[PDB]
Amino acid sequence: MSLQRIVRVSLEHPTSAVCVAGVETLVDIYGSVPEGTEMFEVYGTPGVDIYISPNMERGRERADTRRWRFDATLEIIVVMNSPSNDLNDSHVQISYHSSHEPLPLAYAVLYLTCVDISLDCDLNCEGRQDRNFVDKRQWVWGPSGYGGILLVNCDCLQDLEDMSVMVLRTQGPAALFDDHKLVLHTSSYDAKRAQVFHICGPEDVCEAYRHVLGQDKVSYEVPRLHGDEERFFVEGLSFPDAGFTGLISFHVTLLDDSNEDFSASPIFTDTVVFRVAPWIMTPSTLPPLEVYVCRVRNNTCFVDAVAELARKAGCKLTICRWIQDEMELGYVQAPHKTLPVVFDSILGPDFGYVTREPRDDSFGNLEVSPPVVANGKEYPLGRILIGGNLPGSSGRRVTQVVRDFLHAQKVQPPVELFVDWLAVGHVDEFLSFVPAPDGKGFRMLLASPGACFKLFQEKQKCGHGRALLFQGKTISINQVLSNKDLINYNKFVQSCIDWNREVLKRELGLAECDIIDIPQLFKTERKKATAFFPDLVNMLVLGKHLGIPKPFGPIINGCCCLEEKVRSLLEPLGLHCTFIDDFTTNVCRKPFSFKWWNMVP
Amino acid sequence: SLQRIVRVSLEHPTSAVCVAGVETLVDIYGSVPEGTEMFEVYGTPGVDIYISPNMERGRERADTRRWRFDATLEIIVVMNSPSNDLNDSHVQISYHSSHEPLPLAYAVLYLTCVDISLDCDLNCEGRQDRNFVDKRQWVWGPSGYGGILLVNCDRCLQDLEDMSVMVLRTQGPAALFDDHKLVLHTSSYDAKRAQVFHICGPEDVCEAYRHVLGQDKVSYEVPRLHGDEERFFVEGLSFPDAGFTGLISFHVTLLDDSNEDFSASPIFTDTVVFRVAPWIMTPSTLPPLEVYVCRVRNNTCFVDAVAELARKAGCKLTIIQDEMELGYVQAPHKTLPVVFDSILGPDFGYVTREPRDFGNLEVSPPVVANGKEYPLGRILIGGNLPGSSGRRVTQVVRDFLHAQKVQPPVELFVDWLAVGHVDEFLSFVPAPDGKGFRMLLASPGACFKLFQEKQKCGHGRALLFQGKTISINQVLSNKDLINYNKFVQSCIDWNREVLKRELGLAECDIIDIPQLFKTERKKATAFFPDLVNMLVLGKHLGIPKPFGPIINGCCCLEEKVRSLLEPLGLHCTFIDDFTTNVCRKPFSFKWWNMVP
Repeated sequence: MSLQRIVRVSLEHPTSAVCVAGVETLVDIYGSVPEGTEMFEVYGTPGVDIYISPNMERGRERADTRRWRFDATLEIIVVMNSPSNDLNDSHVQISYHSSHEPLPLAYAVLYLTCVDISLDCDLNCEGRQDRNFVDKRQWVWGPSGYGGILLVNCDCLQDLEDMSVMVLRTQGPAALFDDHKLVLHTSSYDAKRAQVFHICGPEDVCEAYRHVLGQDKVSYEVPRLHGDEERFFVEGLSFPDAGFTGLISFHVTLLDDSNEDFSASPIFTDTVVFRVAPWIMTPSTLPPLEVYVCRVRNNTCFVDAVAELARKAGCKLTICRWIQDEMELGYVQAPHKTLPVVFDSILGPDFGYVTREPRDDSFGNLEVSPPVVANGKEYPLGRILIGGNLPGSSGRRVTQVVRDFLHAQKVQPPVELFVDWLAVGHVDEFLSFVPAPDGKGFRMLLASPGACFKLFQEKQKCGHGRALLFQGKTISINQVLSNKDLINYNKFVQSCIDWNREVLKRELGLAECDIIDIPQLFKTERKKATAFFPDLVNMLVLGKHLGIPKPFGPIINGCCCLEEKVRSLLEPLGLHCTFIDDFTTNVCRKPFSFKWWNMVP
Repeated sequence: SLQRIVRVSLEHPTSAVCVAGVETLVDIYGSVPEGTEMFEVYGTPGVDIYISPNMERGRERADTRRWRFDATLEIIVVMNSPSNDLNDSHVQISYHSSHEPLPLAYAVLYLTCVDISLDCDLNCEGRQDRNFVDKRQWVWGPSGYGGILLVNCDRCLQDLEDMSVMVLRTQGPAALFDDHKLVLHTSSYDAKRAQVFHICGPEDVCEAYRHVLGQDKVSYEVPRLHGDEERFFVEGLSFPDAGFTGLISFHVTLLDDSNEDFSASPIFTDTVVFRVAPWIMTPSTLPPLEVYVCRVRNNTCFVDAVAELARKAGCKLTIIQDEMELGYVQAPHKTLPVVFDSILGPDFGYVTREPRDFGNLEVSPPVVANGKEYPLGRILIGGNLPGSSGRRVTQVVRDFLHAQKVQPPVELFVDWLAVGHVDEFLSFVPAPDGKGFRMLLASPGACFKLFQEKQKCGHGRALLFQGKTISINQVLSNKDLINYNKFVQSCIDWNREVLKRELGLAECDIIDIPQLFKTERKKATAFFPDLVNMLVLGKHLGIPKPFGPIINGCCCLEEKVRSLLEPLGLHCTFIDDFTTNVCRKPFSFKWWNMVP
């Protein structure tokens, strides 16, 4: 649209120039006009649209139908929308006229060769930005955005189904391209984070893709081995980190090098912009696909129970140093493919890998919230939850490189949580998310010593104060309620959880009606918190199915009081509760229906 | 919006610390009494108690009525004033039944109020009325706010005039602070790019400023050595680069560590956010302050002429321009000129970047283009052709300039030149009408036209280089010279179109200065002294004297450039350089008001 190029003509000899199919050319004179010039005419061959326009005013007016009065502020604009078949097969002639001489005072001839040069990719502009207004040099976020998407499989076999396509259309006379260079280039910065293979030869061969744009390879002269269309495959090599915005740009430049005694000069430049697909976490509220477990010779009942739960949930089960402590499952998305990526600090053919080593703990310190709205901002991919450490602590629970990575994804702005009060220190010990039909589409389950205190008091006042826990050393409800140290420590734990409750309500925009307090007691090991009875909140969420650790609570009228309380709290929301014996894992999930490129961060 | 939950027990009194601003939700830990139907809430003077449904907003006073018991009701406690002694305030929740006259049970919460606030200069004079300022955010634009942090050196006698102040107000009972920690902290990332010195003792002493937040020092327990106010001085250590957004954050955290058998727990956190002041270039259209020259045993007339020009322009003269640029960093309390390299230090900062293995850099006056507004102008970088082996501008410098983010740069085509500087063909002069300036471009076509006009007027035999000499006719009839200058004109036309597009310039904003060229080694050098490569001191212009044709006793090229530049109020002086850097005043526009 806005591209225009100046080409000057000489009265003493013809000029010859190359023009691009889209770009319009300003045709001015190099030197004085004839002596008594008062008027001028412009003529052109079929296919060269000529227009007159004041240089101050917008709007074009046709030129080849009238003799115009000479004005220095008038611009002649030439457009060739169609490429040329032979060099200089079109021309323009400016004739200068006086009111006295019948014949023209002087001719100025400009022969033109039209070439069509275009570098394009998959811009992902279905219904987001009305095309023909897409600045190819930009990548725009939001539902009104556009731009190329680039995936990253690992941070030379047949694995190009994840690479992005890049088409270089160069339609023009062949002879022109033994005089003019076509340089595909990229910055030294972008070269270290992505590579480009040009296909040269049969498409079926695996080594026909030549490594043309690499780590030190920042420029490459493109040979037109396939006529007027060359194909490149772009492979992303780095995820966005603290020092990488995620944008990768490639340019094509046409270089006039015809003048042997002069220097080469640019004629045209086209650009495509790829953004690296961020790594997105999957909350518990998403549908599962494959559960991954690691078992031993004695853990043969937990696996049977989790397999039964996966069967009832439609999910599939696979068996396999921990898959839930040193390993996280997320996904990268692109219009043509969604690839699950593992983050580490084997499990599938369609699986990518990413890792960051510290520059100098466990991944239970990382969770993710369902989509929320808070502080006016909308988080349609949810927010990451990072259990940090208290200011001034010696040990660090999450390395700085992982924090930088998660913040550089920026599609799930993280929230720090207080977990130093726990023995292990995982957020799943006190926090969970389950699907709910009404409300915000889910419920946030928080461990609550206060809820268990209230329930035990209610059961004691109902005469069942002597019911025993750990029935299937046992302890009664009365002995727990009368243990002053236990109750006071659980009040402290309740306040610790209240801090996180307020933080989560503020940052996730949650209301009290969105929270459910699961009764859960704790004890001290060692000056930190561990579960008194098996942690009910640290459950497994497979859609509407819940694998809840069996608490072995008091037995009243032949039913576990804690199991029945958790049923009373969770079943009216459509979930089916299963209590798994773990006293005697990771889930891969489906991507969000919301596309991350539609988000405006 | 901050709120903190504190639970009370029916069997024993609870005790808590509350922050002056924050409101506390007071709930019960455990069941309510047996036949509870109503409740009352009472508090000491200075403890505002409110009742509110947990689903609905809006508070209602609490200590004037007996309410019906509802689990969804929240009791909110506010203590806007600090306490003098521990637990000098208290709240009492009494539970009532319609049968027992006396309350069923009391729940007592003793409260001690402390006031903790970490503040800096938020720069919110008339942009945001400070009641909506999120201290955890730094917002660009004319409706923005946030702390500014300057950088004096990017590679302790009296250099605290450039550091930013940071006040920690901690007003409360002294005993409280032998049980609770005050931790001032920052990330390991930000710690490597800024430092913080706590002042402890007399202001006149040089070693009273203790290095408390450093490169590996990411946390520091603050002693209340001055009562209820501690002072810290923050010094920025790094400019924004490709891997640094320029934001530095410091937090204060109150840690309850009273429970010996339990773990420490957070109570309150406050934050201040500093942004590093970007490095801003100064275009030729800004008023000069001090010209800097480097001389030799010869060239004593050029220096005298430059001194006369500086004198007539009000500027000062002191005794380069390559591998060295002069810009400025700005903050509401100080503007410091910073030199970027690849005499002394009176109010002068320093920055350098070594490659990972400056005539090529200029800057435009403020412009508007493509809908965007560039009130600090745009940087102009003469780059290299894509297929060229050598690089004229290193990648680290490009990353630095793009990270400054306040003058988005524009690449220019300069490989056709022998040296390759943008000032060889490009200049900016102030103009009264139109926009704030005119863009001077070297034009072989203009000189061709002028020589043709002078030849048709009979003066075709006037000789250049008179005061080796060549006539107008010999130049016009030199076919190789004219063709090469046409090529040079097209090379400059490429840059003209790029500049018009990226700077939003019109043809009426451009002036073509007649300038011929010749070939040194396949590249371009000035035929006669380059007229466009001039010195701009306000309305005064030091133009390299062209030894062109003399017609009627006056140089036709000098008179042509006068005809072109004097009707704009400029005064032209032609200095003999055939036989420098300028420090300028900052933009009136403040960079923090820009929205990039």
